Amino acid sequence: MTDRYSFSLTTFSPSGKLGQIDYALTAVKQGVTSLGIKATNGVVIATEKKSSSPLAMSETLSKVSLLTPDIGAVYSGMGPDYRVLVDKSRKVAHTSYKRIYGEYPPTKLLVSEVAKIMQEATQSGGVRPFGVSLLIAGHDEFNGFSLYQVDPSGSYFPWKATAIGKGSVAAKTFLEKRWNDELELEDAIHIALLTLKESVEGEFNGDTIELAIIGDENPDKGPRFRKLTSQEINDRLEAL
Amino acid sequence: SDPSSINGGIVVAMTGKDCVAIACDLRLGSQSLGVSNKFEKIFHYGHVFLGITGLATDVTTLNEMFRYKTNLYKLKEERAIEPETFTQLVSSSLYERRFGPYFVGPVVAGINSKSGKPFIAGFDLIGCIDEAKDFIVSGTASDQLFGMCESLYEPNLEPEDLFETISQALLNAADRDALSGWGAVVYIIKKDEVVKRYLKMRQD
Amino acid sequence: TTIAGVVYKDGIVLGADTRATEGMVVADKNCSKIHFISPNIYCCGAGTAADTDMTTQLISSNLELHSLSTGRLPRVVTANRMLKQMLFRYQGYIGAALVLGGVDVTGPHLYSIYPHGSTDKLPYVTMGSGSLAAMAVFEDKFRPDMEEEEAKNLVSEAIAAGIFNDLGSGGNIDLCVISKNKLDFLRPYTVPNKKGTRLGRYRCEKGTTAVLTEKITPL
Amino acid sequence: TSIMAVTFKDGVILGADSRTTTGAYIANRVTDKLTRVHDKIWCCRSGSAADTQAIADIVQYHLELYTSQYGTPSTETAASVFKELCYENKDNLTAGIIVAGYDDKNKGEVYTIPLGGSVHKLPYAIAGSGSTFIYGYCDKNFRENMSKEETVDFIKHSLSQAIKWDGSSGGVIRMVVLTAAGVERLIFYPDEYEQL
Amino acid sequence: NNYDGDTVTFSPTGRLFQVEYALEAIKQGSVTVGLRSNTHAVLVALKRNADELSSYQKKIIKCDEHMGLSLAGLAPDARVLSNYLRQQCNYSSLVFNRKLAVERAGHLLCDKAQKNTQSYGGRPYGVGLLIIGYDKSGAHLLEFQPSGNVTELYGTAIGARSQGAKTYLERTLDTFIKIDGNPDELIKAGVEAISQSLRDESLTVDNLSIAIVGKDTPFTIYDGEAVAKYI
Amino acid sequence: GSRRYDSRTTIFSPEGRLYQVEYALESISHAGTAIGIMASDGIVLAAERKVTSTLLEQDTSTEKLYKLNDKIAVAVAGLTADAEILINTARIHAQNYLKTYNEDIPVEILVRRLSDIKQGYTQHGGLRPFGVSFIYAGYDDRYGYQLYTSNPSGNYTGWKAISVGANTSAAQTLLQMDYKDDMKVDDAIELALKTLSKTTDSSALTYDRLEFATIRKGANDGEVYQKIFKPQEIKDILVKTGIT
Amino acid sequence: TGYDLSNSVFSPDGRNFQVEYAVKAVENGTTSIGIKCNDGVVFAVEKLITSKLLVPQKNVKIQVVDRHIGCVYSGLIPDGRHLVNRGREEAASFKKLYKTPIPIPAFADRLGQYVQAHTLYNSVRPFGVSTIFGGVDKNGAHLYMLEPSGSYWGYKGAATGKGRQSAKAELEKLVDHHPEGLSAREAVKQAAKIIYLAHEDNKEKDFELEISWCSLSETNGLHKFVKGDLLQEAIDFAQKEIN
Amino acid sequence: GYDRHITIFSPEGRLYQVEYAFKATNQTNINSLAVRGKDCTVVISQKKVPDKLLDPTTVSYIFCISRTIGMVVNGPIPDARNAALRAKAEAAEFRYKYGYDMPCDVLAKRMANLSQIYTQRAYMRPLGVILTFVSVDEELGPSIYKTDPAGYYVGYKATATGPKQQEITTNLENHFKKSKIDHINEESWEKVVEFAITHMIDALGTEFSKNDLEVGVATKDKFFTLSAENIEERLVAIAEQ
Ligand SMILES: *[C@@H](CS(C)(=O)=O)[C@H](Cc1ccc(CN)cc1)NC(=O)CNC(=O)[C@H](CC(C)C)NC(=O)[C@H](Cc1ccccc1)N=[N+]=[N-]
Ligand SMILES: [Cl-]
Ligand SMILES: [Mg+2]
Ligand SMILES: [Mg+2]
Ligand SMILES: [Mg+2]
Ligand SMILES: [Mg+2]
Repeated sequence: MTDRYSFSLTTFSPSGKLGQIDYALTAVKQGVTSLGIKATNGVVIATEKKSSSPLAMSETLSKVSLLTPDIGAVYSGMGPDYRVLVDKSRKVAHTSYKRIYGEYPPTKLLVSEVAKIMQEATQSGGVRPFGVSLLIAGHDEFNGFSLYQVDPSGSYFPWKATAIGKGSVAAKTFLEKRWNDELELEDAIHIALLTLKESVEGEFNGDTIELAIIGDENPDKGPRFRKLTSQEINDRLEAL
Repeated sequence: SDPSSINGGIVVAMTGKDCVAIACDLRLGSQSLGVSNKFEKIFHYGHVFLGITGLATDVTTLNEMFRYKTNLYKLKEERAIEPETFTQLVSSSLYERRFGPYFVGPVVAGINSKSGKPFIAGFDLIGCIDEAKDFIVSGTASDQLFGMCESLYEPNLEPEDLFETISQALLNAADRDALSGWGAVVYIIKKDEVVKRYLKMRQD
Repeated sequence: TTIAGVVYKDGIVLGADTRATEGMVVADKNCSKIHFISPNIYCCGAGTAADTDMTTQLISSNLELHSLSTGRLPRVVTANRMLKQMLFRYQGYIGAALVLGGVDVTGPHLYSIYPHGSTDKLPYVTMGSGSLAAMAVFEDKFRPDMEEEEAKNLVSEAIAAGIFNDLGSGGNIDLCVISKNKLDFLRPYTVPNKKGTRLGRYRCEKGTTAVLTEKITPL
Repeated sequence: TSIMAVTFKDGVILGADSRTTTGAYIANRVTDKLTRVHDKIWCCRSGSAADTQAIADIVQYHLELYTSQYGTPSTETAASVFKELCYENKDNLTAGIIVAGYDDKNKGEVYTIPLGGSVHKLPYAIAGSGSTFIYGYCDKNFRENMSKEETVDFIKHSLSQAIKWDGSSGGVIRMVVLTAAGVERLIFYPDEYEQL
Repeated sequence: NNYDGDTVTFSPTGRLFQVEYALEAIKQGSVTVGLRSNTHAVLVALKRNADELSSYQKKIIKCDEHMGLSLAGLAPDARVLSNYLRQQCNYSSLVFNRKLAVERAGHLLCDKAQKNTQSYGGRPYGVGLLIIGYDKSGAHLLEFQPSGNVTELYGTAIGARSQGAKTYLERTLDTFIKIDGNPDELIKAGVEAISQSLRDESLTVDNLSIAIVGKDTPFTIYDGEAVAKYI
Repeated sequence: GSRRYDSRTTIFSPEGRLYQVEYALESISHAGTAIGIMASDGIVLAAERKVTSTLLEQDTSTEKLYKLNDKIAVAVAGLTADAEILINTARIHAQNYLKTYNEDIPVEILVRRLSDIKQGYTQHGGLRPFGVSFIYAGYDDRYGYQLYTSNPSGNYTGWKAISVGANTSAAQTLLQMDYKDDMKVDDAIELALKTLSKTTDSSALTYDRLEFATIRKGANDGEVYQKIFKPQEIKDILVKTGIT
Repeated sequence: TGYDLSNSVFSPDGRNFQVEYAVKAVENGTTSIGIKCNDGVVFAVEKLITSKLLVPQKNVKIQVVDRHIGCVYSGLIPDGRHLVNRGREEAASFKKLYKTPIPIPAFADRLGQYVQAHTLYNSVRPFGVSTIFGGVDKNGAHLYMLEPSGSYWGYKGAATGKGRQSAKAELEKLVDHHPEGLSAREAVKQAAKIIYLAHEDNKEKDFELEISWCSLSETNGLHKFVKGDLLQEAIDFAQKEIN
Repeated sequence: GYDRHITIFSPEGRLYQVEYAFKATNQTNINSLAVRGKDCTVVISQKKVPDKLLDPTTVSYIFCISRTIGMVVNGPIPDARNAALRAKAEAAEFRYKYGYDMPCDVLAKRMANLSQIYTQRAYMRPLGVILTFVSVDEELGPSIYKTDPAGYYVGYKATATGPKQQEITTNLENHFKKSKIDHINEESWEKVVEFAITHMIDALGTEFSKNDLEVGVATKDKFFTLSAENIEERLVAIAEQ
């Protein structure tokens, strides 16, 4: 055992394309739809719990993850790749930030750190890029509420609202029509549930949808991240 | 031999009503020999002020180190560091040399730009935080300053009342210390103006 | 310092004084010595204060990451292990002397952790320079399976013993009551000494200090 | 500290006082110095509490991992792991450990590991500061193939004396019985043993 | 074919082509013969010159007072392996005050050669060795192949046209094994054996190299006019 | 072994070109155009964002213009993630220099450092180069206002005006036509926007598709000020110059 | 295609062709066997006499590990030696820590994990040997056989090499005709016969029989080579059965 | 086409080596099943001893990882043992560092995160195995967690693995559709094993003797495998009703 792969597995092709990044993006395209919408007093992130079997307990599989008390993440693409990015995002939020400054990182900086990790898989020796795109929603004192997308390349962009994966083209058009700068958090949740219904084939309820918010503090502060319960989603599906 | 009392000198910081004050003497010596009467011990990174007593090479090094760190902090965060955050940064930075420490006695002073709350803090040489509202003292005449501050101080002083309190605390403490004095500086810090005053004191 | 803990019927009561000393001088009269480890676990700290702070913070941080990955509340034994194995590794050079108390899935647990990496699992413990004063109160009056307000009084009484009789200890009494149903962080629980009242005003009048030069810069 | 392990007909019994002192201060008067490294392999600890705790935890780990792979370890194997740690780290340790365990093949076995890190297999073993005072007594009163009640009494009397004379020892006498029948914990309070 | 790019790749019939190509380098090397009795062990080696101005490449290397080898193939690899034997012989003497057993020497050479055949980046050794020695169990002769296969024999030969010498020894087996307490007659049998592998060229004074080890004979090499006696 | 899969990123072609550098430059040619223009009294950085949707949060967005210290900024063309790796390295070099000499790093020294890092990826390590070209806009008290560019090869050069990314050929001709040495910042602002307006592959140049910045000594008491333009300010300067 | 050019590559089947190619080297080797008896194990191997110049009884193939384990293998002989060297390191580190000599199942997995490790990367070649090994431990006798993939199982009898089918058929008869078990001295005789019968697949060249054994009664649970009279008695029994 | 030899993306966004490792999974031709009772978790697996020379006691794909955790493997034995040894090592290290027994799901996630690494790093191949972990967790109760070569993992009410997994899965799905509960409502593990075996017989359409099965049972504070005679008693009870 020598890890002999000390050379890049992502290289520029004659056209200027980085093949593996493009192919990672194709993997993201095949993944289940997830979306994010930013309101004035909160952010919402949502995705479909595409259950691989009905015998599987889909509650045990969390697609929406808490990164810090005020930051949450969702993805489209390869689940195992997402899981290890969440682990590293949680850890880096302590090592390179909380243990130094005594507070959690702001959304943009935690995003930047995740982006860095993904960029390094795009240039380091003997690795493929991550096969996920992340949607990171968060709050911090000086920047307020924010929503970011992070792609396999390591590129990130802040969004008012967006979607990624399967039905993203259609979903983004849907969001463009509905979004305005005066949405309350409940209005954004309502729009998220509408937008997500289009890309979902089968059952559409609190058990098959995962949806979280970055909003008010839930009681040194309380955490702004909150994952909506199966019941809380179903309540809003009656007013749909 | 004792690194914390080769070069000498003192820093004191106080809170007031919508203001903080931090002050230091100007002496640098080699024990008995006075060398410099222009060795200031208070620095600032944005609106956060940091006094440092102790071994002068470490005072200089830590200033340069916190300038470095707060500059990168600002570039990344797109805002100036706050006193509360900086205090934690100082503590971290000191404790990472736990078993080969900087022989210093740092003192943070500033006003939180968002909340407006006056803030001071002190540390031992390995970064334990003294987080006191009233006053923070440091240096070779720290005992002297503790006494002066405890009897002179009272809460919610107006900027120019506070000036007289911190100045007299510094001056009279310094004059009972062989290794402090040779001049003094007092910063009066408010939410959006800072007044720096050099004091007239005995030059022995 | 005087720090103590007891195991009572429903859980744990931790106690601490508030005097932070540099040598013989008192730097802070209201210093917090009861530290957060996790939501169900707290740590009273004595010995070298920086070591106590940073050791509890590091293990609190690592337990937070552990608890995010497992999705369940951390245990006192894992806090105990992580503190213990670190302190042992450093052979006493990290002068952290902790009273660790918390409530698990397995019930309430109380530990004393020493700088060298030994730990005792006990129904009551005391540490710091006021441990003997505090322990006298526990040997006098402790019984197993106390009610909450009784245990609170006993710990408070034990900290008080340290405050008065030990010079290293002083200020206020902080408690932390941990049970399955709640966490009560009582700071301060008691103020056994009034701050001394000063009879004169020694503050100088404006223009008393002699200034050489002045500079004003706006922000 | 006063500790002992004694083999008898049906297996082995470990015994210990409960006092842990910091100089003349009794830091813990109800210490459990009988620690479990496997189902029916236990040890008596003397020396640095930090060191003997750290060792006993590492041993428990090694025997847990041994058991995962190769099934129940022998008492000899447990003693060998203790020894390996104590001997290889003799310069940084102060540990005097008695290892006692029950196999069905071998029955009761007692191994003592003194400061050097040497191993000695014995019918019974005594150790700790309070052991000096009972070499005479234990040598005169020990017999092989005692009954459970005789061995409980032998340990009770012996540690009673060790406690009486040694200021570093005291509190309750804990015992752990290791037989085919299982694991039994016994405790004996001052009011019982002092009047012997 | 596709499976000969490196040593780490088995062919579809379970062959290691790089090892077989290394084996080929030996066949291209000059002939050398080994043989022994109960008292002595002999190496005979036909040295090869580049041209008439050049020297004749040395084939025999001494490993200890009681052991040494003859080489056929890449001479630098023989130097590496002989140096390794010298060290192992030396380590045995220094640490255990013990002359290294010839059988154990073979085992060590085998395992050294093996590591080069299972790992990426390296290459097999491109040389064959005939190790003679006299140890506590009498005279010994070994044949080393860079595959790793070491083999204890009464007599053998390796290199170009070595089959002729090897057949001769196979016939002479019952005669030369009995040449006890007579070094010169054992060398004669070795010189006669190596002669069966000659074509066109014959054994001249600076062509022939002979070595011997035995009961009361340290490993000594004979070159030049020392071997004229046997021509 | 592994050799089979090795692209060999650090080799010459038979013509004496570095394949990966050339292909990285091809990558960069598709990136949004960035322009730097140096005047006598300041520098202008202008850059075109790419793809954009109406839903992109522009005011908190930074893909083109980055701050290295208070005196030096960069405009990016290429992989934004690759740039941010290099940017954080540069930001450290400036502070290491400041800590060592107690003076702000000279612009060229920083530029050489980054450019030397890029070079290293082309000569050793077997890794792909950084798919990034920088325009460096900076000031120091030796040379005053300076523009540089670097590219994946690690080569850097100094400029009076320059473009990188898309349509550089067209952009450089238009700059070469209208640039003059006595020009001022307000004029260079106008030239930069006019050049982008003609070379853009979009239908029209609007505020939401631009990042814009100026480094002026034009401050009170002769001190250098970096101004990263806000979305509303870019919209105002577009109206002022008469493009919208 | 190209899936067989690199070790540790899954073909579209889910196979590692390089390992299967290693098996071909094993199948190419000489016949080796193992027989589990009442209180021990017997190992035997076919040693092809390539030439008259080979010294008889000198080129020993069966290797001892620790003092209680015997190993024999078919295929690339150096690869087998490399594996036994590792086995000796494993058995040594086990005894150093745990005092007791390594149990056979424990030892089997040590070899198993190591051989399997050489199917995890393209920088190493798989082992070109099937290894038959075993001995006596505290739980009695154990016989194992370990393939290039890292696969191993416990066996009543085992056989590998060119004459494995012949041998296997013979081993299966013994298992059927002796459910109560085979004695150690019987197993030595039977081992000799089975190598002699399995020699029909390598019939061109003549061969040399080598046998070893661990038995609780016959060798005190230690690995010993069958030598002299007992070896000749087993050869005579084998020669009688072929005629 | 080297995108099929190592773990890099194909143009479709696929990792062919991961997919081919999944195919290696069925190379044993063994079907496993896992179900949960009230107090227990039962895992059963087919046992096939094709060679008469094999010692049938040593032919096992069920592993005792810790005292509380059992692991059945669907895939070749060398990779199964690779995974077993690591899972044991991880479970022991966990208990040492954190002072309590490694939970079933935490181990599963740990093994899954390791499996993920082999799908991203080129020098390491995936293991050709699916790992089904079982325990009676002290917090979560009866637990079934499964890991595969992709590095995916999830908790199960019940599961099945192997060539005929779909038949077993649907058989189980249909039973839980009737009962409308996440478990086998049964007090004794003995009857939960009887259920597991019965529903495998129905799904596969094959009868079993005592030597055709291999059974693992997790209870509170221990996991254990049943002997041939314990299984025979189980089979007798099934036949008698
Ligand atoms: C009481 C401990 S005691 C005297 O053994 O009973 C308190 C405990 C305590 C816990 C938590 C906090 C707040 N995080 C504070 C105190 N410990 C002390 O009073 C010990 N005091 C300190 O550590 C001083 C804190 C300063 C902020 C006043 N620091 C010192 O005395 C340093 C100690 C030191 C010196 C050299 C090397 C290492 C440490 N002396 N100085 N400069
Ligand atoms: Cl992990
Ligand atoms: Mg003075
Ligand atoms: Mg003076
Ligand atoms: Mg006593
Ligand atoms: Mg891979």
